[PDB]
Amino acid sequence: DMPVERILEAELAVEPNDPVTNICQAADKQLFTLVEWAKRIPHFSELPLDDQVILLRAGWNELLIASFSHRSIAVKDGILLATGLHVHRNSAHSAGVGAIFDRVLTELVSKMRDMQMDKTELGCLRAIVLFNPDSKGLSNPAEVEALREKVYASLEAYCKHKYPEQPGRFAKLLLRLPALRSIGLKCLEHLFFFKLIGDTPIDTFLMEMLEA
Amino acid sequence: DMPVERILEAELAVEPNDPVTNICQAADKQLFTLVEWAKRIPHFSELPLDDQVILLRAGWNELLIASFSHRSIAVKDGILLATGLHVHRNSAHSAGVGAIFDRVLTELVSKMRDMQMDKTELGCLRAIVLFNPDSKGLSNPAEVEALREKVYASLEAYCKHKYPEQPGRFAKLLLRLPALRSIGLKCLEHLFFFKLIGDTPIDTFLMEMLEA
Amino acid sequence: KILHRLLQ
Amino acid sequence: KILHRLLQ
Ligand SMILES: Cc1c(-c2ccccc2)cccc1-c1cc(/C=C/C(=O)O)ccc1O
Ligand SMILES: Cc1c(-c2ccccc2)cccc1-c1cc(/C=C/C(=O)O)ccc1O
Repeated sequence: DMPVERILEAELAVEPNDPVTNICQAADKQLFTLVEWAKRIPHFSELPLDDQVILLRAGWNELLIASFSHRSIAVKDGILLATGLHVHRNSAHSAGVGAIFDRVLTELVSKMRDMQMDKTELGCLRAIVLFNPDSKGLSNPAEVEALREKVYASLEAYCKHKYPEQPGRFAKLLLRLPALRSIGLKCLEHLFFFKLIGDTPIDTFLMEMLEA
Repeated sequence: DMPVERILEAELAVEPNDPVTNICQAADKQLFTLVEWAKRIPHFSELPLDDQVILLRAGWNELLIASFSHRSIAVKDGILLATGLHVHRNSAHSAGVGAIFDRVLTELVSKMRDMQMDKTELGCLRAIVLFNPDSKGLSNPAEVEALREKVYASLEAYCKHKYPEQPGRFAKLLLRLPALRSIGLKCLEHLFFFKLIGDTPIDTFLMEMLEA
Repeated sequence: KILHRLLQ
Repeated sequence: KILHRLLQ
């Protein structure tokens, strides 16, 4: 069983200068909260500890991007980082990440705001991303795949019951994952651009994710 | 309306040495067939000619990857290119694209074979990718978004009727798109590696897609 | 250009 | 390492 009630509790349980430095600080800060969020996802802690590491190292980036995007539904053409800094189109452009910034807004933030994606639907999507059967090295990808199927099974039932007149809402939610996949890959590149150049301090936790 | 019968007809209507050179030759060859496939997709030709160019330039890569992956369901741990060449794990590895080759098999080809994705479900996924509302420059992304919603609306009804005992099959199909997104991005990189080095001939049509 | 002509 | 210790 995969009750959406607890996935929502996981989302509820983990909520609260230079733009580049703030980005790195926020990512490192929210990596800790991500672990506490994952622990609260049903059946995640039951998996082998090595698979938990693989799933978190494989989805931490998309998981955090989905978090601040939904968190930025209220900001007017901008992004709200975990450090409390609001990065708008001007600061992002002057920071050299104007292109990927626009993508985050047009493909994620704005799309989330238009359909009024609630925190239950957000958690289910993040739970789906967490239960990634494509992660390399998983001792039992089938079990991870089974948990994923349980997740979007509870989500679809939630959407049909919560929004009975939006039959395509369930499909619309899942169809934001491809954008999250490509956006995450691009954001990860900039993180290496930031780290590689040494221009921006990289803290321990984020540093560990950026390494082998 | 978005009848799955014609989408299947579109799939049915467009079916038929050095690995690197064969890859480039196949991609260029299938770019022409892709245009004929798109023309046969319902309502695509009705869109403005400029939006058709944007959608094809934005999804041609994923569209072709989805084609040869499903075409390679019968090949044993290998990929069948449009030129008739079978690229296996050894030839791909010796070609420097062993990593992305494994991804194609474990994330797409093998996943397609296990669930027995039929050509109707393949066409709908490719039609969904074609109707990408996230494509930049679209004069009316809402119309493209409406066509996409019509597509997966017909697909879900097809899955519920064709596979009534696989309630999660519709979601399972859409959840292969994130992999197709990342795999396409990586394949596109290798294409630039191939073109940039000049080591591999790049034909006209493929050359046009690799440029502005 | 070729993409434009093929669609027409 | 830190990820391993935080999960425990
Ligand atoms: C969001 C972002 C950017 C970025 C910021 C503005 C505009 C365009 C891109 C760049 C690098 C990393 C990140 C990034 C930040 C976070 C932090 C999120 C948070 O504050 O909770 C997580 C993952 C990331 O890839
Ligand atoms: C498939 C592929 C590779 C590749 C081939 C073997 C193993 C790993 C990667 C590399 C570059 C381009 C492509 C590529 C080929 C095609 C051609 C497909 C066809 O023959 O129909 C289309 C898009 C592509 O990105």
